[PDB]
Amino acid sequence: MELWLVRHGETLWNREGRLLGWTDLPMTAEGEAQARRLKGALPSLPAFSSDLLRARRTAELAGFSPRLYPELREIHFGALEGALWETLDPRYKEALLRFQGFHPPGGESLSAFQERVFRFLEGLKAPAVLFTHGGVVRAVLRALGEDGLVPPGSAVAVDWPRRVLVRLALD
Ligand SMILES: [Cl-]
Ligand SMILES: [Cl-]
Ligand SMILES: [Cl-]
Repeated sequence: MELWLVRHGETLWNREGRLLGWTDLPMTAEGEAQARRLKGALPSLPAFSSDLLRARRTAELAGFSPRLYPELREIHFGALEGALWETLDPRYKEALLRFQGFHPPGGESLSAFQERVFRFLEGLKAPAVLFTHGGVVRAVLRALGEDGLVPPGSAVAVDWPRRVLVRLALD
């Protein structure tokens, strides 16, 4: 089934290289600009969005009025929230690079995160635009056997759960 996934515009922690999960940070001005650029580029489909500020504000600026769902949130990094990528212990770095066996103290395991996400996608009964986070888009792209890193404010359309349709980036 056709689905459009949107990664929210950038926040400060993106340029700072800090893990951003359930920490509810706002986007930067550039993030807001990235969200506006999406207007007129996404299809007119029912919209759903993470309840975190940066996501639904991206939804708003993109010209949508999405229903909110916590299930579309980024992974909960637990004690690793706000942690600089550079300083992460090898085990966490590798876990995130290889996207496997990630168990952050006080947070969500990558396994639990994927089940939440894939379970939400399975519940969808019709094509829709999903305003979410980098880790969610990444989970979906990798599961479809592809590189999961896309630019903030960019989008991807897939035919879940068979293949990737298009990657839309607006410079
Ligand atoms: Cl379809
Ligand atoms: Cl895991
Ligand atoms: Cl299938």
